[PDB]
Amino acid sequence: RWILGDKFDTVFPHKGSLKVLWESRWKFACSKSVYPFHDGSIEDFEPIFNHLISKNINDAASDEYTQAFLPTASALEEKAAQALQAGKHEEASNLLCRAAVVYRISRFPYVDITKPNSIKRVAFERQKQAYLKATSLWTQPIREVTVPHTYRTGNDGAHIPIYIRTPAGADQSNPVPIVLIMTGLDGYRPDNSQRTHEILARGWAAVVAEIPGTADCPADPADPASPDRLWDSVLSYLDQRPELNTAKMVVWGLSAGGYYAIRAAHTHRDRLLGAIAHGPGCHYYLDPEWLAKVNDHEYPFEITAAWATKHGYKTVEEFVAGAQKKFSLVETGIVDQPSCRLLLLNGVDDGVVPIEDCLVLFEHGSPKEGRFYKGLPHMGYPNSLPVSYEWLEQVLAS
Repeated sequence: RWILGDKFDTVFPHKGSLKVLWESRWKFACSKSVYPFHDGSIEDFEPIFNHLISKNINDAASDEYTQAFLPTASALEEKAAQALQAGKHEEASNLLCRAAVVYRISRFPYVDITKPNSIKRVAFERQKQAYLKATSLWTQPIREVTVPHTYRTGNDGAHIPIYIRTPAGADQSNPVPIVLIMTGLDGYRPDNSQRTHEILARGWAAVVAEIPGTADCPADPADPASPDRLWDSVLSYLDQRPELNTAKMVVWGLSAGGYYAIRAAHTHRDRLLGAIAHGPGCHYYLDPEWLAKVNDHEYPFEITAAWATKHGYKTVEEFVAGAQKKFSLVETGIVDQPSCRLLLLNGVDDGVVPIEDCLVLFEHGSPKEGRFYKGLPHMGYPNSLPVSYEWLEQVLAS
């Protein structure tokens, strides 16, 4: 029934097995310092996973998982403090970034927005402190701004914390183009260092914002219109920043963020030059037949429980029963209007969100742009990264 084909029915070997996840995929991702271990070091993680494997800890959602990481993170923070005392700012920055990645993996896959005392929430708070300390030592530092949510209605929160990083020389005399990153289910505002490096290297500002039902996003997760109000507040803030050119602005949605990049490409088409949706869902990812097997594929742990919470559902049963008709950009008719240029990037063999969620968008509204990677799973990494920048260069060309 799916382009994924027979692999749809494959039970992936790492399912319910942190040992297999580590030994077959994550050890190598960590070794290579690529997602989700970007900015990280194997020396920090090998001892932690050896501990988790020896204790037969498999449930990432358990406190036994999260607490295994915390002493290592603390040790790196103290090493950074010692480095900083000796005036070794580069070493201190690198150590704090390493602590941030340890916190990041400790809170994989999802900070429960309904559990403010959860150890994963504690880990995320410590990650943000360590990350801001690390990036304060950068020549072009990442600054946090709490954007007042002027467009808030109903159950929306009051505050939108975003990261902003501006290139050397960014001035009101010649305002710079903006790339706004919309983060995902397991990646939040501190998880995008290399993207900010690449954006700044091309003379652009990087802005990072979390999506509804995640991290510190104030958007009502249960209101499908809540992201529209969120981007109204964020874009209106960026409009008033003298050194940022909102006339040359592209949105970049990562994984769960892809949905929001697609949506904003339609809802905010007159305020964006372009959108990139990286491994996006928009319709078929919420199909009950797809949700029936989504936990058996390449995502490191069970995803449906996290998805239920992120979509504002009190139970997984309600999510599976109701989500598609409520949130599908196809079912709700969001796709039946024009959009700014929209680049769709994914692996054809995505088992997290179906490649059909890219393909369906060519049958609605404006022409879409796409590159889909044969035989590759969710996000199509590493192949899908370089083309992102080639496209951004074309769209933001002077």
